[PDB]
Amino acid sequence: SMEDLIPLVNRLQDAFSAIGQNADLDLPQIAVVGGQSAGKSSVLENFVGRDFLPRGSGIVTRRPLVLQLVNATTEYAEFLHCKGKKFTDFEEVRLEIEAETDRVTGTNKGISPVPINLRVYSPHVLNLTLVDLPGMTKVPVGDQPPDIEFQIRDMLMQFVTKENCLILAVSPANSDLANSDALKVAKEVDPQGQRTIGVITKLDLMDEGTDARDVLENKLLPLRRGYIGVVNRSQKDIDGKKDITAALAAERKFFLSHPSYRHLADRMGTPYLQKVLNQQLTNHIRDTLPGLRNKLQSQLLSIEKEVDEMLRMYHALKEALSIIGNINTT
Amino acid sequence: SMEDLIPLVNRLQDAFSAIGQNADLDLPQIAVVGGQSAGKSSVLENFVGRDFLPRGSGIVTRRPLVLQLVNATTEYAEFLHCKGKKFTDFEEVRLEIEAETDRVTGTNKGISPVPINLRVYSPHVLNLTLVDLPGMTKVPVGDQPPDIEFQIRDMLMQFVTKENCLILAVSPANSDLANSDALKVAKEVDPQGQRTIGVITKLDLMDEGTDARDVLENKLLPLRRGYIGVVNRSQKDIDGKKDITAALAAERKFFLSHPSYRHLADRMGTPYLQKVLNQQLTNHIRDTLPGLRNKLQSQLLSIEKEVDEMLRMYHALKEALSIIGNINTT
Amino acid sequence: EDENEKMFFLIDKVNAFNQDITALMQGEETVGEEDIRLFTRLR
Repeated sequence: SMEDLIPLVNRLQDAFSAIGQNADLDLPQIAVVGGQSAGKSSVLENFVGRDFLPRGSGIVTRRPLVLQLVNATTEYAEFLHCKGKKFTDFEEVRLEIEAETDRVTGTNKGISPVPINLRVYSPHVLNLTLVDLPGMTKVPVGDQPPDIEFQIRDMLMQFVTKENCLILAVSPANSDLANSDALKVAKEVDPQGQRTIGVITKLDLMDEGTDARDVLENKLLPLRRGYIGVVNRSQKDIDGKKDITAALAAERKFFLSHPSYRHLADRMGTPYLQKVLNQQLTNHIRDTLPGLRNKLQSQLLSIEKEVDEMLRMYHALKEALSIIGNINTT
Repeated sequence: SMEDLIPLVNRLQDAFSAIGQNADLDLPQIAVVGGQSAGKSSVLENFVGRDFLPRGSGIVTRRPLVLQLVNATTEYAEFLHCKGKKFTDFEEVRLEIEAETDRVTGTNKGISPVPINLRVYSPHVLNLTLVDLPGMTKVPVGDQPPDIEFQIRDMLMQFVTKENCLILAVSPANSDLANSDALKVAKEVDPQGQRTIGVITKLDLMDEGTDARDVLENKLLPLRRGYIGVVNRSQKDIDGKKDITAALAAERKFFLSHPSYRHLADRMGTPYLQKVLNQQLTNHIRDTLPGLRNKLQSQLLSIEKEVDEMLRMYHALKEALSIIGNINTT
Repeated sequence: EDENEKMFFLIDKVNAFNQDITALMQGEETVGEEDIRLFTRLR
């Protein structure tokens, strides 16, 4: 099912394109939440395979950013509000997000619940929707109110209550797992974990007296899709702009040497974590497939009897039906 | 006093930031009002010193534009509805603003109540709010409904009632001069004319046989500052993209013949209107400053005499007081 | 003088405590909203 998910989604969309109809699978969105310095942006963007999201200390992300990932040959990004500009420098992308926030909220640290829309094209993605959210905080800056923390909480609540929202509950290893701000919210809304995927980062820096052995075998506090362990960038790391390859390499290696995880090594890393998130997508995809097929048949009939001379439709429609079948068979 | 006020206002915001209080001066807004086709955009842009307001045939101001000016190093513009968009060409800026108005209403006599949101950054401006408003009318033209007057009128009235609103009172010649939309609004808010300058535009197009002679001689209802007339860009002028300097040249010709204005000729022109308005603005800023200063003094004292060991206050407060003092002395 | 300033705060407090003691000895003290004064409860 991991092999079947990537190509089949692109194949179905491509047929739709030729018909010139707005037909999408509507892959469920994933939102990352957690206290300040959890590593929230790092987790999401590493899946995408690029450094392009603003990352933390203090309040950084002051507006949600709704990113749609697009399968494409070349790796670059461009914003809806900047028609024609093609960014090839992802650091410039990051910076542009910040600037765009200033436009609406003013330049004294203001925040707005209105999303900035960015499309990042790469050939290593499904056409999904991911959401980077502002961190929880302790002290106001600029003209932010005294209750800034709670306002930011609200903002992410409007995305995480949305049916079929995979919540990446990100928790820093230098704080106890019970005191996790991320975990609190996740447990409030979806306690059993029907759409919660627990991600525990910073495995190499964890305070003595904690471990993930029970957690990853789905034993301590069971989640439906389980838990995937990661060794992500620390706050020191993010400040220094530690790049993707470096973080990923030490992370994978970690699980092979640790006595408590080596026999479960094959269900650890980037490869497994990737598998999990994609896995949720797969279930929704298939169920939605009857609906589209029907729409296409109906459209043809009308115009023909009133002869519009738009006979091009006729041929387009036939094509779509074949593609649909193949996905259903897997 | 305008010249010394400008820099001190920016400095005051910085001190406030350090205290971690949401304290702003709330600079009063200025709104330009007038009949349909009045030259309203011309007047406003002349004050600002830039071509950025859309002008056209027939109906010109077709949507309100709420522009907030922001002190910043770089010169550029950004729309609320166009998140992230980068120009860098101010001629292009003008074009883009114009385009957005066409988007909803077309160029076939228009109207829409939905504001266009624009932030223009510059390092030589006040953090001000200026408003271009739809022209009020008395009789329908083009495809406008019979009740056009009542829809437009309401819209602009929400801005001009705001305390300390410098009214650029433009009065159309294609409506009766005693029935002046400009003079009505201007008189309502500031009857004595400390900041109201009665301006009659388009004087060369007035219907044969009408005039406001007593009022216009500053005798009927005497105003301290009187009345200053102007003759702004005509229909041919707007069509051609006639530039700013040019428009002023047409003014001269009319004024020498009109019986009601020749004796007051030396107190005429656009340039003279400019001088007066600036002076009023400064007054508001200063008035709010004493109140804050006092609060700061009180807080410090307590801890000092009992020295609470909370010496951090001492330093913060001291800073704020210095900035306040300098503005108060002027 | 900052020495004088410092003297005011401490020196003022200590006396005020003692003055209330005098009220307590005489069945005059200030008492809580629906309490009874010491002198009456003894009776």
